[PDB]
Amino acid sequence: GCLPDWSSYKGHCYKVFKVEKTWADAEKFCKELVNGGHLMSVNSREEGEFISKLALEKMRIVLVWIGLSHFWRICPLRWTDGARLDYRALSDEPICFVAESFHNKWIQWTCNRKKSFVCKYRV
Amino acid sequence: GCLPDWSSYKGHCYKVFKKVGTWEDAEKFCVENSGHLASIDSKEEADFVTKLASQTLTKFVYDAWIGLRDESKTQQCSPQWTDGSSVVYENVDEPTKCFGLDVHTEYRTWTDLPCGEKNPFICKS
Amino acid sequence: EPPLHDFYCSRLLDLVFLLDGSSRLSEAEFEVLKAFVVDMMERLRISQKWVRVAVVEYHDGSHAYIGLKDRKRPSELRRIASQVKYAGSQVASTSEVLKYTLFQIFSKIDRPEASRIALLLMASQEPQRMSRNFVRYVQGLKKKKVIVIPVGIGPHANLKQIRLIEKQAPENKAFVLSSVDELEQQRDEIVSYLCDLAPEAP
Repeated sequence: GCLPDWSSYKGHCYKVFKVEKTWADAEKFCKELVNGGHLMSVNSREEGEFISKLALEKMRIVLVWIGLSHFWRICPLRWTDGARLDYRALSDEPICFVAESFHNKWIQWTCNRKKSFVCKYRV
Repeated sequence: GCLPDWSSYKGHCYKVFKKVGTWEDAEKFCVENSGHLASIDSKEEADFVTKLASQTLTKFVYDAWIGLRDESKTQQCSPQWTDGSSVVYENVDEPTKCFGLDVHTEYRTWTDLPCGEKNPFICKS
Repeated sequence: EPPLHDFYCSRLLDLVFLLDGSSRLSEAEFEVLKAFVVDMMERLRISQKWVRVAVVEYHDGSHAYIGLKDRKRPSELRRIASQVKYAGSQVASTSEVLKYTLFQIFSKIDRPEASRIALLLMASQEPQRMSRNFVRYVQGLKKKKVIVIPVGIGPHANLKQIRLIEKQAPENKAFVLSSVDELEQQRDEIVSYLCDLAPEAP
């Protein structure tokens, strides 16, 4: 299917890294690694379970960075009394996501904290 | 000014309730009192509700619901992935789309929280 | 007593081993855990002037087998660690143990030169009720400069609490292992990190 050390799954290739890097660096690492490569994105339940088995089985990894994050001034935050949120008493820091290879749940996690990850590219 | 059990300020009346309730319920009640969950505009009205919350919830072990939430149709709010993929499927263990005054910072910071987590709240009329 | 293995952290350090005592770990798994504590100790210059060691098995409450001021033979301590009785309780309150660590173990920083580290070996999740003051304790530690290294083991670890800890400071590097078997593996990567947080005897 794919190329050495990368596992193949439905037109895509995944490789788990134990190296433990930050979210923003892990993504940068997946890009300057493979042409059109990225930090793993889960578009189905079966794809997520494939990754977890890959990360848990051949590497016994529990947490991995996923290509999902955002800042609050990006979300549709609205009040209930009508006012328009301009006073951002919310940290500007971004939210990041890790996947757990046990149940496949996604958990918010501090971005600037090293975590093993998973890269993904399309053949 | 308002009801004795409440506190007036800038043409608005607030009050912190020790009794817990989901973000939903908390609002359904604020409305039942001709209002909504507190909303902050100025930094003035902010530290005010901070004191107001600080004075009432003297113990600091609970977060107080406010009137801010994430309208997002999705579990988490990121619409696109890093690879350009549209966020269709999700599996967030527990999405947090309802904000409340962060008690771990003395109610001065806002923290998103699980809507459904029974916390005390703040109403405004 | 001379250095058993080459890995021989010799810096000013006060390390506290907190061992999950819940039944989320079989008896055998607990032994593998206890074996971990011993291995680590075989890689530390356990002296009152270098690396002091403490071992605590927590469950409903906390039971200390070794304290930082226990001036015993380094071999005698590892022997104690290896013989740590198995509780198997239903709940292993991390809050209760971190409270203990903060209000008892490091109640007074009488060793200002050394670094304080709490290796929180956890394999379960305490009921949301005992977690009332969790953050307040973790914060208290941050003030006492007591680094807290959350080590998640098995599929029942808290993760939410682990994350909370790793969020207080970067020094609180977390480790999420698939099982106790991963203790043997990542044992060294842990001692290196643990060691690199301690000063250096001038």
